[PDB]
Amino acid sequence: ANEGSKTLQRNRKMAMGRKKFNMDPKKGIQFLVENELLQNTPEEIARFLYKGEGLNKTAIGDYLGEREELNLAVLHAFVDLHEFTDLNLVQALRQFLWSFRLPGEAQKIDRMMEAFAQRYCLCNPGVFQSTDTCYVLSFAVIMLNTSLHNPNVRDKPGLERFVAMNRGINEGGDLPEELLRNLYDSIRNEPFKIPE
Repeated sequence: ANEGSKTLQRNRKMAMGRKKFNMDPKKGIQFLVENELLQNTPEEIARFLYKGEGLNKTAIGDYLGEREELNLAVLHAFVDLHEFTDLNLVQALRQFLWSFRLPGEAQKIDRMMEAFAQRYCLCNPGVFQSTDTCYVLSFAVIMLNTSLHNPNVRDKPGLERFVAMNRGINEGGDLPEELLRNLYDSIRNEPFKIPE
């Protein structure tokens, strides 16, 4: 009756909500929330982003990286959706970066990678003694990926160099070379793939 008719309109409005989001994230979410298609909670918005169905990955990245209190709360709920226990850093990063595309702005990326590092360290408490180590190492992996796989960059970091640039970041000590090698191999053999 009404329910069937209601479900139809809801589904189409949902689709519209998705198109609106892809144009302007905050507007999409507001349309969805106001039409009771989505609860306006950090957890439920994050789940929506995590599922990602019909969502432009650049848009998701844009939303998650905003300064606003809710966007920050969504970002933390979003990374909390990820279970990184016993994944190595590259595997964890790979999964995290599949669900969005990084925003251009430095401040936005910062908040996103900081949320990632906190979650990874929480999921793997023995591994790092600080989120700083995780953060910096995550960007070393991202740079190595880019360094390796961008034509413009003309001398590839070899394993020896990679190990070298990361000295001292493990609370004044180094990372186990074996860890650095695993990361290096992981990235060389399966490079990060831009999200589709």
